[PDB]
Amino acid sequence: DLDTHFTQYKLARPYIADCPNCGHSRCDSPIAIEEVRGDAHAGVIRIQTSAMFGLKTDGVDLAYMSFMNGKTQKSIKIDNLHVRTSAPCSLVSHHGYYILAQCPPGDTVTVGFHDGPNRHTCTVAHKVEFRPVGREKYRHPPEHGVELPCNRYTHKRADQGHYVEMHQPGLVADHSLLSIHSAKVKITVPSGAQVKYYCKCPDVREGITSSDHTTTCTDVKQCRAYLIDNKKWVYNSGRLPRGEGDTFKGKLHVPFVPVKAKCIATLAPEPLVEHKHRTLILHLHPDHPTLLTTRSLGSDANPTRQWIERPTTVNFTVTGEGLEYTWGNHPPKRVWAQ
Amino acid sequence: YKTKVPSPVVKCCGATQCTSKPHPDYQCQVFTGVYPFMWGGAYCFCDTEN
Amino acid sequence: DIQMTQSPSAMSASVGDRVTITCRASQGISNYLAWFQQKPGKVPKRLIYAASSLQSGVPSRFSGSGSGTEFTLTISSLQPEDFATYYCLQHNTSPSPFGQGTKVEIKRTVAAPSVFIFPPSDEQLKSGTASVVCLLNNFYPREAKVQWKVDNALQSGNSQESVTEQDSKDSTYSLSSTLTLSKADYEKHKLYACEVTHQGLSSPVTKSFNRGEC
Amino acid sequence: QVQLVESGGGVVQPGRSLRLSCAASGFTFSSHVMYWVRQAPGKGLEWVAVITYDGGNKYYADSVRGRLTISRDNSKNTLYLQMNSLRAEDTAVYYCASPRGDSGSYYDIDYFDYWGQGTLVTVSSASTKGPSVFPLAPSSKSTSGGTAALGCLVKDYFPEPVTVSWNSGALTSGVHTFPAVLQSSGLYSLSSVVTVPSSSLGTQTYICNVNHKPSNTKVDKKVEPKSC
Repeated sequence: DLDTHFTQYKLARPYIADCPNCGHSRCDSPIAIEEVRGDAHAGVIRIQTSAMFGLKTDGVDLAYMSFMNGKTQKSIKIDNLHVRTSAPCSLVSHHGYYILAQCPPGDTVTVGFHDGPNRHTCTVAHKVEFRPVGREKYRHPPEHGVELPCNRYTHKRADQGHYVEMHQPGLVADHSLLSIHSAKVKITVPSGAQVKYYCKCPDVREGITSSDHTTTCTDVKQCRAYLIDNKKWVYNSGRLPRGEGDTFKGKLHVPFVPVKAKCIATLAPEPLVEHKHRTLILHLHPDHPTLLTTRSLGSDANPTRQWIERPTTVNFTVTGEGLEYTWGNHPPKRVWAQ
Repeated sequence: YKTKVPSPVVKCCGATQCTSKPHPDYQCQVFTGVYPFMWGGAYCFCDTEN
Repeated sequence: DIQMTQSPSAMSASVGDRVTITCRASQGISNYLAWFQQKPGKVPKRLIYAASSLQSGVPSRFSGSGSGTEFTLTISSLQPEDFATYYCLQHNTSPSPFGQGTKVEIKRTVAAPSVFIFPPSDEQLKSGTASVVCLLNNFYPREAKVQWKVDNALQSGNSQESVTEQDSKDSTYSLSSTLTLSKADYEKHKLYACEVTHQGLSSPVTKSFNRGEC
Repeated sequence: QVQLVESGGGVVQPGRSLRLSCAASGFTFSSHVMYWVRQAPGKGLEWVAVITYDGGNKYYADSVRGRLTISRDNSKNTLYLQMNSLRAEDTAVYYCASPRGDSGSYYDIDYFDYWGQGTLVTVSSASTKGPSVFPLAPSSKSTSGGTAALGCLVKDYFPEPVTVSWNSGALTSGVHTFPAVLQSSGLYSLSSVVTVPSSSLGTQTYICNVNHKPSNTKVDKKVEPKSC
C-alpha cells in the first residue's frame, strides 16, 4: 500500500539548494528545481524538486508536504502548489522529491507553493516542447480520434524500474550558530547535532564538538559554524557540497518511470477524392499540420512526403502499376488506372 | 543520455587532486579562487586557497 | 583545549564502602564522557559511557551521574577487585583528554615504618661513588617524609625515592631513599643520618651511622 | 576475538625517529576509527592521536602536534604512529585502541573499548649497560625488634628491566624489589631488600640473583654482615 515505500519515506530529508531564478535573483530556495525531464509525448512532465512532497514528519501521509525552513523540517498541508509554464499547468501526482504534472508548451518551468506569509517559489530555464504521437502536429490531446502506442510517465508510484543514489548530507553552513557571550563566541546545538568550530585567530582549528565555546577568538565574522545532521540522508544533488566521507547507500526508487501507454491521437478530416484520367485529384482540408506520404507501387518507389497545413489540392500520377497514399493517421489505401 | 553529476566536493583551504574514475566519459576538473556563499552566509574565508 | 580535573587524586577506602569520584571538565561536554578502571600493569577497561550507560558485563555496583561540566563515578559497595586507578575521559571533542586518574587504595590501620640504614659497600667505594640507602618498611598511610642529614647538615637534591605498590597481604607500603655522593664527599663527612617523619611515629625516627665504624 | 598487537617500540636517541605499528584482527579494521594513547612510567593516561576509517582526518594532542604523525593501511589492517624529533618526555608505553566495533564517517560516541597490550618507547641517549650489584649488608643499624634487613643495590643499568630474586627464588617472604629510578646520568638504579630473623644471619646464606637480559648480565651477589 502507500506505506510500503519506507526507504524514501523515512530516510530522505528535504534539502535546500541554489535556485537560479528564486523570485528576483538566485536565492537558496527549499524548492530548488533539478532534473526537469520533459521527454514524454502527451505533455506530462516529471520534476525532481528539492522539497519532499507527500509525507508528514510523523511517518507517512499524502495531503502534506515536507520542506526545510532553517535547520528544521517545517512540514505543512500542501494547499496551493503551482506548476507553471507559458501557461499554468495542472499537476497530476506528487511523491517525495518528484512531482508529475501536465503542462502546455512553453520555455520555462516554475514550481511553488505559497505557505501564506511567504511564497517560496522557484523557476529554471528549460524549454518544454510537446510532439503529439502520430502524423499530425497537433497541440492538445483531442476528445476523439484513433489511438497510437505513445510513451509517457505512469501516475503509479509503487515501481522499482530505476534507482537513484542517496548518501550522507554534506557540512551545511549556518552563520546563526556563532553567537557571543560578550567575552567570547558561544556555539550551540539544537538537538543531537555535532557542529564544527573554526576561527581565523590562531586557535584549535578542528573544533568538532557538541554545545561548547571558543578558546580565544572573538570576532564572529572571523569564524565558521558548520552543522552536521547525519541522522537523515539527502539526494545526490549537484548543487550541494559533498560530504567528506563515504557514499552512503540506499537506492530511492524513481516514483514515475516511463511506460508504453496508449494516447488518443487526432484524426484528420477525410480527403475528398476526385478521379481523373491516370491522375488522382485529392482535395485536402487539414485542421492541423499533418504529414502526407505517398509512394508508387511499381518497381520505382518514387516517394513523396510533404507536410500540408493550409487546405490545398494536390494531384498524383496513378499509373497502371498502382499508387498508395497515407493521409494523416488514416490506414493506407491503394488505387488503379484504366 | 543523462548527465548524472554527483555532489561536488569543496575544501576551504588547500587544493584537492582528482582521480580518473572508470565511469564512462568521466570528466573531472578542479576550480580555484571560488568563494561560495550558501544558506547561512559564506562557506570559507581562505580567499585564495579555496 | 578542554582539561579534565579529577577529585580526589587518591583515596583510601574499605571493602563495602561507598566510593564517589568526581570529574570536572573545563568546558561543557554535554554527556559525551566515559570512565575507565586500570589495575597495576594492566590495560585500561571501560566501565561507563554517555555519563551513565553501564558497560555490558560490568558489575551493577558501578554507577554514573552528572551533565555539562560536572560528572561522577559511584561504586555503591567497593569490592576487593575494585582497588585500582579510575580515569574519566571526555569524548565530545578531539583532542579527547583523560583526567589525572583517581587511585583507590585499601584503607588499613596506621602502621609505623621500620627504618633501616645501609652504608655504601666497600666495592662501590672502589668505583668512586657512595650510595647510602634508607629503607622504610611496611608502613601505612603512604605519606612519609625522609630527610638526609650529613654531619647534621640537611641534604637536598642528592637523593631519590622509590615506593612499592600497596602490598597485597598486609596493605602496607615500603619506601627506599638513596642518597648518592661522590667518594670524595662521602670521605669528608662522618655522621650519616636518615630522619623519617610518618603519621604512625609520635616523633621523627632517626637512623644513623658514623663512617668507618662497624 | 578482537585483537590489537603493537610493535616497533624500543630504545631511541633524542631527536631520532621511530615508527610504531599496530596489527588488528577479529573485526573490520577498514570501517572503524583508530586511536593512540600513551602512559609514561608511573603517570596517568595521555590521549595522543586519532585517525578516521579512511585516513582523511587526523588529530593530535598539542604536546605531540608537528612531531607525531598517525597513519593507517586498511589493506594491511595496520595502524601506524610515525614519531619524529623524539624527546625524553615521549618515553611511555604506547597503546593502540579503537571504539566498540561499529562504524561512522566523522562521528564517534563509543570511545576506547578494544585495546592492545602496549609497546614501550624509551627516549634516551644512554647505551645498553649491565648493572653493578652492591650488597646492602645487614648491621646493628639495619636491625629492629629481632628482624634484620638486608638487600642488593642494582645500580647504573640501561635499559629496563632487571629482575631480582633471592636464593634462586626460594626466598619470597618479606622481599621488596623497588621500582627503578632514572638517575641524572640517564641510567636506572633499584634496590631489592628482604627482612629476615636476626638469628638467621650467622647460619643462613642470602644471595640476590640479578638478571639484566638486555646486556646478557647475570650476577649472583652474596650478602653478608660486614665483618668488623
